[PDB]
Amino acid sequence: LQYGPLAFVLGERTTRKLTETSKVITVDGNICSGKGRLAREIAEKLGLRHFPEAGIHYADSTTGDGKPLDVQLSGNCSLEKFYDDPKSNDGNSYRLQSWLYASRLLQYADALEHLLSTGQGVVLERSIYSDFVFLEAMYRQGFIRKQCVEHYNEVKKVTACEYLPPHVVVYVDVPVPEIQSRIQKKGNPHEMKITAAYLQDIENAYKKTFLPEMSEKCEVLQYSAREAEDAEKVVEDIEYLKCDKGPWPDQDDRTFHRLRMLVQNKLEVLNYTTIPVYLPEITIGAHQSDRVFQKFTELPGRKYSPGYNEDVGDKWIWLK
Amino acid sequence: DGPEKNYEKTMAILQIEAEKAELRLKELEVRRLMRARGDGPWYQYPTIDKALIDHSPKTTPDN
Amino acid sequence: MNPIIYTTLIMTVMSGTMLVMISSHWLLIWIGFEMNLLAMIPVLMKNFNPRATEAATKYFLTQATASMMLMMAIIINLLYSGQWTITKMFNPVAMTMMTMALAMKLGLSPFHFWVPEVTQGISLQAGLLLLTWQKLAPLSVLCQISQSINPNLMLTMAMLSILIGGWGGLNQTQLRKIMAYSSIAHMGWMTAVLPYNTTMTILNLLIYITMTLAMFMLLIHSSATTTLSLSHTWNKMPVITSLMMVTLLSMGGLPPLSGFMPKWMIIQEMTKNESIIMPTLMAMTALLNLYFYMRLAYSSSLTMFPSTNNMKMKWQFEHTKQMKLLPTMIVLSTLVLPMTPALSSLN
Amino acid sequence: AGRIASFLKNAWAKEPVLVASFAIGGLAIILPSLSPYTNYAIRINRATPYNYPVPLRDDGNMPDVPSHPQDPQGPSLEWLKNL
Amino acid sequence: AKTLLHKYSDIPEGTECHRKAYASTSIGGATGLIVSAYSIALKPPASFLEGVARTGRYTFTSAAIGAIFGLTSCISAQVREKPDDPLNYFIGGCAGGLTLGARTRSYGIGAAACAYMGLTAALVKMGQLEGWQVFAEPKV
Amino acid sequence: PHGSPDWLKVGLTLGTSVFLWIYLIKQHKEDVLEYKRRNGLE
Amino acid sequence: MPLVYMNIIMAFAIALAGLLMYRSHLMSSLLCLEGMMLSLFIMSTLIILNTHFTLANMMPIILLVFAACEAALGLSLLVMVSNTYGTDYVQNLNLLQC
Amino acid sequence: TMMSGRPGRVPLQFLPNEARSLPPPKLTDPRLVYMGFLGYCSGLIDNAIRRRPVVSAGLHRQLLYVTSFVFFGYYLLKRQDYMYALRDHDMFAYVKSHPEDFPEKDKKTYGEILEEFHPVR
Ligand SMILES: CCCCCCCCCCCCCCCCC[C@@H](O)O[C@H](CO[C@H](O)CCCCCCCCCCCCCCC)COP(=O)(O)OCC[N+](C)(C)C
Ligand SMILES: CCCCCCCC/C=C\CCCCCCCC(=O)O[C@H](COC(=O)CCCCCCC/C=C/CCCCCCCC)COP(=O)(O)OCCN
Ligand SMILES: Nc1ncnc2c1ncn2[C@@H]1O[C@H](COP(=O)(O)OP(=O)(O)O)[C@@H](O)[C@H]1O
Repeated sequence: LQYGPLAFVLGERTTRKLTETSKVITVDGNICSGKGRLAREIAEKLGLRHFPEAGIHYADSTTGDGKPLDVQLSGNCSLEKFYDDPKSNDGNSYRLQSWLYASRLLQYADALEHLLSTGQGVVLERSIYSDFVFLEAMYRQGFIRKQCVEHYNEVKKVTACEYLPPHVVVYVDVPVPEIQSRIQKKGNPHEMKITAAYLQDIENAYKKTFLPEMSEKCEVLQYSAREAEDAEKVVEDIEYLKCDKGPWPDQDDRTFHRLRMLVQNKLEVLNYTTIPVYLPEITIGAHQSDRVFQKFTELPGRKYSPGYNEDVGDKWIWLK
Repeated sequence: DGPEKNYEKTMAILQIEAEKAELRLKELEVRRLMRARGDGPWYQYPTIDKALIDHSPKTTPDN
Repeated sequence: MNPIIYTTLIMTVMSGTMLVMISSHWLLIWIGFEMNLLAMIPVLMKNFNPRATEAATKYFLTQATASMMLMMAIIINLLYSGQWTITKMFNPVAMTMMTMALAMKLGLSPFHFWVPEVTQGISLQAGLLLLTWQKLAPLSVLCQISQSINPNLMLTMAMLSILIGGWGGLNQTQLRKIMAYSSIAHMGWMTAVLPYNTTMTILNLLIYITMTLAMFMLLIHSSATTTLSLSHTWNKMPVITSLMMVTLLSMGGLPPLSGFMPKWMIIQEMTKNESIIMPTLMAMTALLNLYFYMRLAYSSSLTMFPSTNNMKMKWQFEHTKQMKLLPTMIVLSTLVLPMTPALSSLN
Repeated sequence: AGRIASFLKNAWAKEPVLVASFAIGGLAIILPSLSPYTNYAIRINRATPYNYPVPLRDDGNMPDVPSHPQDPQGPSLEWLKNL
Repeated sequence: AKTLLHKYSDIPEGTECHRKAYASTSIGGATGLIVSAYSIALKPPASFLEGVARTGRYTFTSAAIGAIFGLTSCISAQVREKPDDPLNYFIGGCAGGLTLGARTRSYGIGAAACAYMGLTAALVKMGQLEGWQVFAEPKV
Repeated sequence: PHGSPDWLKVGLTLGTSVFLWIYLIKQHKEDVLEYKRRNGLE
Repeated sequence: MPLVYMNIIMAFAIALAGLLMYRSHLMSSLLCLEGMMLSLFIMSTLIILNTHFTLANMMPIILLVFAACEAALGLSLLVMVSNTYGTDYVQNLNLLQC
Repeated sequence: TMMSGRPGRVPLQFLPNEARSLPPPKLTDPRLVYMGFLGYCSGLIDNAIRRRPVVSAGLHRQLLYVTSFVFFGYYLLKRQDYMYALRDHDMFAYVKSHPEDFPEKDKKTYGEILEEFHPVR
């Protein structure tokens, strides 16, 4: 019995499962920061569930086998090519940005579904909120055009007007020279090509816009590089603050039921990520779409429904 | 087969179609007359049932 | 809203329609219309937004005016003959006013202006319910008094409705407005045969309801509202586009598909009453409906429009909710021509 | 049994008005079907003459219909007088 | 109502040209008034004066078309000495279309109106001769 | 998802189909017997 | 048909024309609807009382009840419109168009 | 035709008692086979929409579709045949009861009938 209006009618009330410990938390930081390490510690200490940052092949992990598919069949973009050629002629920058934003939207929907179904809270890296800072960095550096940010804004507003912002925002602050040194120490051959201006734009786009917007409606915990190492103080700060300004207290059983119906059925979640606006960076010709879709169908467990694949090994096909 | 098969099959088919045509004409005429007059089972629009009338003294002699 | 409240409101709408259909008193019929209107409004406003509110208020104003006109007609009929039973109207003015009231309720032209806007403002689910279920009470009332309706008024209103639907469907791009104009044209077709044979009216109503239910369920399945959103569908579920194109061809009156059964039959009936010019005019007018259906089919299935990159992610997820009776609706709206004589069941 | 009594005791505190209203409503719903006087009320309503009693035409086969109001035949209102 | 149609139909086709012209002018004026009222209701241009100008021009155009059609048809019927001939109605319809084009001042509308109005008038005359029914009564 | 053949639904569907077919056969037999009785054929 | 019935139907027609004129102020439209309803109530009451149709005396009351309910419904919608626009002018409802 | 007001009609009976006086349709009726075909088409379309192996996804579901369609088709055919029998019975009874309106045509032979001949040249 999957969740539905009937289950809500009989027994399924999601306001009972919330026990003041849910507290959906997003840990946001600058490129190559210690936030990932910090997020893991918070989830371990508070008993929540940690969601690793959504990448190019995040959606491939949740459908069928967790093994990622080919780059052509999932994303059609690469981060290394963006680092090597930020001003690539074939519009790789926007395609990467949109695929990452939609992956983050899917991850947020999955996290909300888990929270509402189980009651155990979640910890996230950069969410759909704060993802616009990378777009601003790309635009100011000149990587993408203005129509690009207009389309991104349209998609973002349409998709995000239906989700609850996170309870707590945790920000790790690292100065630009320090993270440049960290990048040099990292050793990834593509990452030292990141210009200092790009990181400065990311940081000041974080500080000037995202932080006040989260502050006016949520709780903000700005942490420096040193003081973020001690997770005990972070957890104590998380417990001490009380959430009374966001929409979460105003939600009831009916609104929670509507949100739980929305977060599952991922097609509606991703419905507006493919609005019919034809930018050259994201649009695909008919022949290319046909060929790629045909190649996708030939994958082992993708021709039919999940339970109706003979080659994978599903049996009793003629009676399901 | 022989020609008699087709001959008699055609004769039977012709009889069937001629009967059907005559029946269709008769049906059209019957429908027209029945709607014009209203004395047949078809086109009998409902009227007020007379079993609803109360036949009792009505506190006034002149009904 | 709460699922229990939504179910209760739907039951109340159906109960109002049933009360209209099963009652023999004018006052009870008016009560059924009022109950239907009262419970139908929140269904339009299930997804709260300014467009839904404006559509709901337009619908309320139109329905309230129609109900008041209907009550005035009932009052005049009672005045000139002390009868409450729904039968011969016994008065020309009362019949004319009741015909206008039922035209307002149905959406026949020139009272058709509210249908496209109400359909556009409200959601697909609300629109589907409004387009098919609402027609049952006014059509039943019109069938019950078909022996008194003036042929001139009904025939001219039906002709105007067909013309207006055909002309207005050409311009629209949003699918909901196309469906509204399609409904207007189909009702113009269906009410033209009321004075002659109500069985043809019921048969056309059933066929139209099946076709529009199938098309709305297909539109809900592939969540598309504008034409381009529908053009994007072929990249994910080509079967849906193919079935939608077949249903669109059926809805245009193309034989041997099911949508040809009503028109043909209707024409036959009007030929029995020596009415020749009008069926020809309505056929040449339905050619316009066929044209914009064909344009939609060209946009949707017969050609492959450019896609979008993010659509790749939609390839990995399946439709979680499946609506039952969609295959049955498609089959009934496409391949039931050979069983045409079953209309003798007085359906 | 114990839970119902505990709930009634809880409701009788901090909410007496609702308990009294529900008790009175339930009593008003239930009692008339048990009272033996309701048939008496129906009979009293039936016995009130609002319209003129139109006499029947005699045909010689009406022994139960009195020929005069004083005659013993016909319904009697002694039960009402005794009430 | 139907009184104007009765006035037009009572006159014999081959006589009383002026009365036929007056009846056709009345019918055209009524149609022009109706279409002007609909245009005013659906599209209020700017004010009262523009509205009265628009209704006046529409009514005058329709009345002129009707008067020309009636006059030309009756004159052709008398001159040809052959009544009940749809050719006279065709000439009347084309003349009415020609005046419509002159009023709109473009040759394309004039020619199209001549063709599609002569055809309609001829069809109306044929229906009147053969008793074609537009709104047929429910026989069966 | 990870779904086995739901034997309850399969059993219900088979039972419904078999019951409907048996009922149809019995109804047809009774109808033909009643028609032959009424028309006095057998 | 006496002059009282003629005057009542004239009042109903005048109220209908006022409803269909639509200058502004949707509240005026609701007022016109309820004037039409009041005319209906008066006419029905006169007709029913004149002919001594006793069992039909129920009809006006019932009518009134239902109509009043509709009025309430209408008012609710009006309120929402204002809450979206700040005022109840009719010309503000132009988002949806043919 | 408007047999709705036909006297002695039960308001909500699918099949009146007198309809038992007619031969029931054979189980191998072509129309019943067509209803079975419609059911099979519905089953195939249901398999196609759900993204399942179209021919052999659910055999029980396809069987149920076919059986339901055949059931409804059988009963619908019975009702249709009864209604047509009623129409013919009313037609014949009315034509018998009104001999004046349906006079016997004076039978004529082609020998004594003059039909105009239009040559084709
Ligand atoms: C696509 C075509 C439409 C299909 C519609 C859906 C099919 C499924 C419906 C399931 C059965 C319908 C009715 C259920 C049976 C019990 C109800 C029964 O008692 O009703 C009787 C009546 O039965 C129904 O009317 C017949 C229903 C059959 C509809 C199918 C006819 C479609 C003809 C063309 C398509 C051929 C069939 C295609 C496959 C279904 C009573 O008639 P009556 O109260 O005395 O007269 C009322 C009508 N009046 C007022 C006008 C006189
Ligand atoms: C079947 C009979 C029904 C008809 C009779 C009654 C008609 C009119 C009375 C009812 C009117 C409407 C009642 C609405 C009920 C709302 C319940 C509610 O939500 O109130 C709860 C509180 O109410 C409750 O506690 C639950 C119900 C209370 C008791 C209900 C009835 C208990 C049992 C009644 C029968 C008693 C046993 C019979 C004894 C017979 C004598 C020996 C919330 O309290 P608030 O006022 O909102 O908070 C303000 C303070 N911050
Ligand atoms: N919208 C985006 N555009 C470009 N790159 C992105 C985007 N989102 C995430 N990334 C990439 O994801 C990588 C991991 O982010 P980061 O947290 O800084 O490193 P780490 O996971 O080691 O802590 C980074 O190299 C970053 O560039």
